[PDB]
Amino acid sequence: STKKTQLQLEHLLLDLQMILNGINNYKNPKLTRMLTFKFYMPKKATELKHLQCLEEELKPLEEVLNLARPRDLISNINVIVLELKGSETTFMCEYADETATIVEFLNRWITFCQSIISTLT
Amino acid sequence: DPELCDDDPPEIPHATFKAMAYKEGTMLNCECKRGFRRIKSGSLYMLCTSSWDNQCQCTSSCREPPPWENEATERIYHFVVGQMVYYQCVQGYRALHRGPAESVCKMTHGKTRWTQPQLICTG
Repeated sequence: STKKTQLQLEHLLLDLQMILNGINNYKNPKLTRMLTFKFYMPKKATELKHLQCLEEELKPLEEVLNLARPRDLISNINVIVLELKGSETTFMCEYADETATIVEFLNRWITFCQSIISTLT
Repeated sequence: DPELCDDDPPEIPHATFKAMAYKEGTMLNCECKRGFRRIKSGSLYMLCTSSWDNQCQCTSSCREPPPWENEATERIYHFVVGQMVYYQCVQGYRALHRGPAESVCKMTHGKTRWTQPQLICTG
C-alpha cells in the first residue's frame, strides 16, 4: 500500500528531523565537536533501496549522539528502515566517494524521505 | 561523568600542543588517510575508559594509543575538562615570550573554556 510506505517514511523522517534539529542549534556547545566526524552517504540516493546506506551508518549516528534516549531512538529508526527495505543488503553502499557531517548526512536523508513521500503520488 | 570541552585548545601561531596523558573520556576520531574510508558501519572514535575502547579500521575507496592505517594530518582529539596540553614552538621558531605555555580545559560557571597560554614563537 502506498499509504503504509508513506506513513513509515514520514515517521522515519520526523525522527531524523528530531535528531538534526535537536543537535544543530545554538544551545548545543558540543556541535563543533560533532562536526568533526566523517559520515558516509549515497551520492545520489533516490530509490527506497538506498535506505541500505542509512542503515549501515546507524551505530555511527548513535555514537555521535552520545556527545549530545539515543539507544531507543536509533532502535526505532532501524526497525522502520528494515520495514522499508527488508533484511537483505539492498545496495552495495561503497557510498559516495565523498564524506559528510551529521548535518549533511541528516539533511540528505530528511530530503530523501520528504521527496519519496511526494513521489509516491 | 567527564564533560567534553566545547572547543579546541587555544591555537598559538607556529606552536603545537601535546597531552602528556589522556583523561577518562577523551575521544579519538577514527580518521583515515586519503583514499581510505573507515570500515563500513565502523566506530567513529576510540574512547578512553584504564584503556581505550573501540577499534578504528580504514579500508580503501590513558596513554597515546597505537596507530592503525591512520591520518597524516594528526589525530582529531576531544578532551574533557581537567585536561591539559603542553605547547612548544615547532622547528624554525623560538619562544619570544614564554608566559604559561600549557592549557587546562576548565568549566567556569556553566560553559567550559581553556586557560589562555601566553606563548609566542617568532620566525
